[PDB]
Parts: sequence; C-alpha cells; structure tokens
Amino acid sequence: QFAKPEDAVKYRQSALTLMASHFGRMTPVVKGQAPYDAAQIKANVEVLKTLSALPWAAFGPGTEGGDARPEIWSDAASFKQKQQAFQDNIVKLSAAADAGDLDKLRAAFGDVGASCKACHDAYRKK
Amino acid sequence: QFAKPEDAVKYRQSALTLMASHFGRMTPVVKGQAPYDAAQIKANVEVLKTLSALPWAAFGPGTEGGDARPEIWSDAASFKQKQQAFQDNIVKLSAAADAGDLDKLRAAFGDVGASCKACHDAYRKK
Ligand code: HEC
Ligand code: HEC
Repeated sequence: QFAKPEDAVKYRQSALTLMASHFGRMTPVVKGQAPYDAAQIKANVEVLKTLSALPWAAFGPGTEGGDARPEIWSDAASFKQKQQAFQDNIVKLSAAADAGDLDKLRAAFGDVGASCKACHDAYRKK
Repeated sequence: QFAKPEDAVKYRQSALTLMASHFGRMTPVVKGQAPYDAAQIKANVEVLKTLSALPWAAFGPGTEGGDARPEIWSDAASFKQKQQAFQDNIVKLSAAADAGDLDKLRAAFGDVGASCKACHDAYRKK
C-alpha cells in the first residue's frame, strides 16, 4: 500500500509510536502507582493487540530506511521469528488482561517489554 | 497518557497517519483498478474501525499544537459531533464490508471520505 519506501517507513514508525503509547501507558498500573480497573486494561490491551500486528507488513523488501538495520532483510527468517515471538507475548498479555489477573498482567508486561528490547538490540539503529 | 501536550500531538498525528493508510489503500479496490476480495477488505476495515476511534482522546484540553485549529477546543460540542459522525460513517463501511457488498462499499467509502474533508475544512490548519 506504499507508493515509495518512504511511505512504508512513515507507516511503521507511526504504528510503533502508537504501540509504544498503548504499552507504556500501563506502566503506572503494573507498578501500583495508578489503580487497576480490569475492564479499562482489557480494552486497552485489545487496542494493543490490533496495533502490534501492524508494523511488520511495512518492512517489505526494499523498504530500507529510518532506523531499521539492514539485517532485517538479510536475516528475514530471524526477523520473522522475533516479531512472531513478540506477538505471542502479546497473546499472553491479552490472556492476563481478559482474566483480570493483576499478577499475570505484571509478569506478561515484563515479558513483552523484554521482547521489545530484544528486537531493538538486533534490528534497530542506535 | 501524555507527559506533555507534544506527546498528544505526536500520538494523534500517528493515529491519523495510520487511518489514512488503511482508508486510502482501498481506493483502487473501490474503483475496480484492483480486485475485490471480500475477506481482505473485511479484515482491513476492522483495523480501520479500531484506528478510527483513537485520535479523539489525544485532543484533550490544553493539547493545542500541530495543525489543529483552536476551534477544536472553543467549539467542543461541534467537534465531538463531527468525530461521532465520522465514526458512524465508519460503522456503515464496516457493515458494507461485513456483508461483502461492493456497491454498498463504494457508497460508504465516499461518505467516509466526505466526513474526513468536512472535519478538515473546519478544524485543520492549511
Ligand atoms: C522487532 C521485531 C521489533 C519489536 C518486537 C519491537 N520493535 Fe520497536 N522498532 C523496531 C524497529 C526496526 C524500529 C525502527 C523502525 C524504523 O524504520 O525507523 C523500531 C522503532 C520503534 C520506535 C520509534 C518509532 C519512530 O517514531 O520512529 C518506538 C517508539 C518503538 N519501536 C517502540 C517499541 C515498543 C514499545 C515495543 C514493544 C511493545 C517495540 N517497539 C517492539 C523493531 C521492533
Ligand atoms: C475531525 C473530526 C477529523 C476527522 C473526521 C478526520 N480528521 Fe484528519 N485531521 C484532523 C485534524 C484536526 C488534524 C490535525 C492534527 C494535528 O494535531 O496536527 C488532522 C490531520 C490528518 C492527517 C495528518 C497527520 C500528520 O501526519 O500530521 C492525516 C493524514 C489525516 N488527518 C487524514 C484523515 C483521513 C484520511 C480521515 C478520514 C478517514 C480523517 N483524517 C478524518 C481532523 C480530522
């Protein structure tokens, strides 16, 4: 859906920006600094779930740019694995949120955060 | 969820960017320049539906910035109506897409596009 590689870069950066917001805005809740409303968190994680599927289709072949490292494309199998795993960690978070289980929420949130960092260490320019 | 008004501006612009992509990428399909796969379009409109609810919460009080006109905040009732209407036009599009009805899809797509322009004429800086 992108006329030029620039448009794919713009898309993925926007998607990752929204993900970051929908993930990070839960940080105070996980830490107990803000109250836990199970229904609020369930709805937010549903949005996160939808958003977390979007960036990967905008790293199509030839869409080098931004702060993407070229290894995303020279090591495609490995990159796919990392996004697939990340999305599996999101499923765990959805399950926690759907169950209304604050302990499972905290644990799953940490695993998601680690998955974010893991990809960035391999595939995002500093 | 925004530490500073700048962060709300960044959020809404990102959300509107993704909306624009998920809406505009259907243009060739509506025109018959690209094939109509009912299931593909149903899934895309589902993403559009989720995205189309997101920008409005990032125009909270005091989040002046970007290309938002100040009338968004001096005329809050009217702005709410325009986003509510826009989202109702999205419901019509979802219904078309869920029914797999290309004629209803074309018509609803045009109405959505008109709703985009209507808000921009009133509330977005040139
Ligand atoms: C690889 C499988 C990734 C996972 C998982 C996550 N991110 Fe990431 N992120 C990745 C890349 C390759 C890039 C660079 C994209 C580019 O073309 O520039 C990014 C970037 C971000 C950004 C910056 C976006 C921008 O405004 O330019 C943010 C805010 C970001 N990523 C956040 C983020 C979070 C919170 C994640 C887990 C919830 C996460 N990303 C996962 C690659 C990958
Ligand atoms: C008011 C109810 C709006 C509706 C409906 C739509 N948009 Fe809009 N849009 C609106 C504002 C006030 C702004 C400026 C936001 C700011 O703070 O800068 C915008 C902006 C856009 C943008 C640019 C985003 C960016 O990268 O800076 C795009 C691409 C955009 N809008 C597209 C768009 C489409 C396709 C719409 C219907 C599907 C649509 N918008 C509706 C206000 C409103």
